[PDB]
Amino acid sequence: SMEQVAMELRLTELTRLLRSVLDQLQDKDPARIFAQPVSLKEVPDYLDHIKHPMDFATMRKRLEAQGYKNLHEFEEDFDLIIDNCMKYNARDTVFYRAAVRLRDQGGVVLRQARREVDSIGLE
Ligand SMILES: Cn1c(=O)ccc2cc(N)ccc21
Repeated sequence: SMEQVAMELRLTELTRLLRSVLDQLQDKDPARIFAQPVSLKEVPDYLDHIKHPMDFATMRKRLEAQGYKNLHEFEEDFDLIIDNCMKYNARDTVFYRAAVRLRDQGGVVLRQARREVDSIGLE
């Protein structure tokens, strides 16, 4: 149907915008601490602590499969990256502090992304 196609076009547009947001957010992690999943080989107890791991590579895979239907779903995964890290690692670690900086700097990007999704009407 034409309606289905139109819906798919909107999703494709959302995916394009979220790809830009994702690139901007990942730029705020220059250490690449959050680039890849935490290695379960190197951190064998990780899943005892963290029930829903997340990282930028995993987000990018979902994004390219057009698996984010709206911005909230994308934000939920970004928040997992930060929140998981701030629980597993103590305040006096480079990991926790990287997450705080990513949260603080990412908030600016997400603030405007929300306005853009709303104004263009991508959800
Ligand atoms: C425990 N942990 C995190 O929580 C986040 C990122 C990270 C990166 C490496 N390379 C090792 C451990 C890590």
